[PDB]
Amino acid sequence: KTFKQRRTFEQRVEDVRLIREQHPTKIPVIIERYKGEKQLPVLDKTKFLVPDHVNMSELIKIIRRRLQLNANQAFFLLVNGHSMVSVSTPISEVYESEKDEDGFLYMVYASQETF
Ligand SMILES: Cc1nsc(N(C)CC(N)=O)c1C#N
Ligand SMILES: [Cl-]
Repeated sequence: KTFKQRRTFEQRVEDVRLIREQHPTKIPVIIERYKGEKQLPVLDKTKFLVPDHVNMSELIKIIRRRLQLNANQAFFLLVNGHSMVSVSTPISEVYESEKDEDGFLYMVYASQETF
């Protein structure tokens, strides 16, 4: 079901290396709904190429737009399994500290803070 379950470690590593070659200014992001999630819809895709200058606050706005949320629906985004310390950090900086060993940046969203 999950991205990591669908693709071999070798396949995930090779895909990140191709994004490096073909979209060298983009961060490779996996964005998945919490397996428990009742309220929020599923995204149309899993793998996103994020411009490396956008900060986490803007990425949250981007995902809220893509999910077509309204103003009062709650949305919580985990990065690398945990809460974001700050939304002001450029994703280039978040990537260097929070990247997976495969080279993807993993995010999960839910309508509750309690995942
Ligand atoms: C480490 C690394 N990052 S990008 C890359 N490319 C372009 C593909 C490849 N497998 O040669 C490598 C390697 N090595
Ligand atoms: Cl690019």
